[PDB]
Amino acid sequence: MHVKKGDKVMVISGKDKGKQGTILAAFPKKDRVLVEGVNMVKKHSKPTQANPQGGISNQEAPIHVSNVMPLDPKTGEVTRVGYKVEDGKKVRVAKKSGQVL
Amino acid sequence: MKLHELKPSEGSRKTRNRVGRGIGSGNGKTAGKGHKGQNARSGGGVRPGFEGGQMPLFQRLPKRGFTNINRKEYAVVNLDKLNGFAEGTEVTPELLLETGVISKLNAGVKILGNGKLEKKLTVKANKFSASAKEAVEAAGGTAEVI
Amino acid sequence: PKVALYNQNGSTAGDIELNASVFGIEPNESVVFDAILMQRASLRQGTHKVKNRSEVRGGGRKPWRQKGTGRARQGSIRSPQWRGGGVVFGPTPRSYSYKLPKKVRRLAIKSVLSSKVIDNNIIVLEDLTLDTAKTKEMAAILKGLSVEKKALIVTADANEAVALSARNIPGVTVVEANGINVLDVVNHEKLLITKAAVEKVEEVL
RNA sequence: GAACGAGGUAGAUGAAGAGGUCUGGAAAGGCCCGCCAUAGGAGGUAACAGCCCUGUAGUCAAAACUUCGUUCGA
RNA sequence: GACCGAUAGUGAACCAGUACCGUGAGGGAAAGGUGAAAAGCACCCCGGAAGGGGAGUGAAAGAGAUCCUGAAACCGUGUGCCUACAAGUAGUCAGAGCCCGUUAACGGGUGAUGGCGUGCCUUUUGUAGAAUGAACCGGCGAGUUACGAUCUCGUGCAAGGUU
RNA sequence: AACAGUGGUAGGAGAGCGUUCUAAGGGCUGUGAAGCCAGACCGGAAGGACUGGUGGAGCGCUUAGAAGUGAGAAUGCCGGUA
Repeated sequence: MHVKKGDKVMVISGKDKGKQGTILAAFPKKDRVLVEGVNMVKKHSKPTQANPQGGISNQEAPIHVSNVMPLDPKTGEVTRVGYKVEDGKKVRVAKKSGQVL
Repeated sequence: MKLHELKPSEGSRKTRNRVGRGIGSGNGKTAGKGHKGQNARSGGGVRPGFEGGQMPLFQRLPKRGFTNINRKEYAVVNLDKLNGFAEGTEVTPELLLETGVISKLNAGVKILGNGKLEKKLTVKANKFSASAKEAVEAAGGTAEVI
Repeated sequence: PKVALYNQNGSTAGDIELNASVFGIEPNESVVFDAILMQRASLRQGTHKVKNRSEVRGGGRKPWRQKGTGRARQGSIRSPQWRGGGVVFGPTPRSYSYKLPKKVRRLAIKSVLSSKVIDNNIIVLEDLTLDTAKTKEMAAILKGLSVEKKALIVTADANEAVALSARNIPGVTVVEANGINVLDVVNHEKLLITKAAVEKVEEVL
């Protein structure tokens, strides 16, 4: 997908609209993307093996990649993505900007 | 006229007769075929000449004569068709074909004696009738046999 | 048959005389209808086959004896009233086209063109030259020519560059001067013609 | 029994709006505004998307096998 | 694709030529759908559990594992009216009483009582028939197409029409 | 307007109603479509609206075409339940 693990991204649709977040997950098997601070589900938790706790765990939940584009690192608005090569390895270059990633 | 106001020619469209659907239309339970007949069952037709075992008409009637492989059916044309061509012109079977007066030359062109002709022609045809010859000689044309 | 001539940028010129035998004929509604129905049926391909009783992978044996059994008398397990299948008089693969006389089809196409003339949706665009296949140029051309609904453009020689550009619109298509039909003419409700194709179709008819 | 052009088998590049606002759980929906289009095929995108993504039109790409066109007698 | 949308469409959308049956050749099924995301029920009470009741998630819990929607047969629970001197193809129409009040209109439900009145279909000269068929509910299930012919109708040309 | 007529099996003819697709034009829909459930509404008929509840995404209308187009019975077939 156009997004990668470890990217600063911006979300479009859903209840969470127009909020910043970082990426620490990726699911290319299902185009499924977990962003920080979005889809704030509250999972019911039983004790886990020898862990003696019982409660509701409030944690992240992943969203679809089609609702996420990354931002321009220069101007800061959400921008479209293009592909370009730079001295051997190809690089991810956002549209309407010359900067990479 | 656009498509969303399509009108056919009235009387040029007829609804299909869906037999054996309900009783209000008629042709209901029996589907318009009566009762218990031989014709009333599927594939129940009789042979088209067959009349109940009674020895049919074509069998009761005898046979007639032959036909021959040699049969010269001549292309018929009467004198009235000759009036279309102009005065003093030459007519040939090929020009007859191009004018389309005869659609098939086949065994041969033959003029026949119906119609009034008052024109001078040079007619080239394989066979003539005697009335045709006297008519063209009365008109002043020349009937020569190809 | 005296439609005014228009230029590329919406400018108008002297009007063009048109063939009376082609464009002034009183149209025949029934003939136009039948010509519509003709190729309307001809476009469909009618591929549909459903398995008749004799070819449904089974049947074969008699399920049980005729007499001495409380069940009704019954043939093969694959049978019309039987659940497993075997349909009777289903759709069959077949052709849905026929043919009409040359005189009838030429009369129909003359009728529809003349009808377009008499309701005045014909706009003639002589020498339709575009140096690039970009779409927004002919979009601005059409906005200047003031067409909003669907349309049809006929240009014979410039087709190689116009056809890429104008194919962008779903409701708008180019046609060659040869390929004039009835559905495309009636449906597109606004016939764009060039004078070269005018004379070409004129001598064709 | 050579080298040459075009295909095939992996692929790459590829324009345009989180536009404002309303309902809504979620806008691809409604209203008011723009842009691309050789690309308005299609699918997915919390509901009906050309401009969200995969893509699509074009434009390219083969280390290795494979298929087609130019060389070696009266 | 003027083809089907899960009794359809391949037998087979689902671990199907499987399960199963047959000694063997062979025959040959049924069985799709939570949610956008499992975020799939932490915790409390009853209980051995199952199952429930709460609390929580969701837009929905009647959405909680055949889990979209959930018709009918069938089976229950409260009830407004009526019913233990009446025999009744079980209706219809008169009809008092009682209860209710509507897509407001010479309204709705129930009906003590009176008159008349032997189901449906098929096949028959003739059926309430003691002739036949149906336990019920739901789904499926029978005159089409091809190629010719003929007739009518309507179109285009017309002594020509036509590929 | 007047006159006359209007039982009905096999049958024959004419008018139609409805369903699924397909084009044409029009529009309806999360401010809740299809479907389901309930009403004391409308037409001569097949049927068709309106208002509630459920339901949670597709569907009418206009005109024409094409049909796997209309079930109560076949000791019909399958599923469910008496």
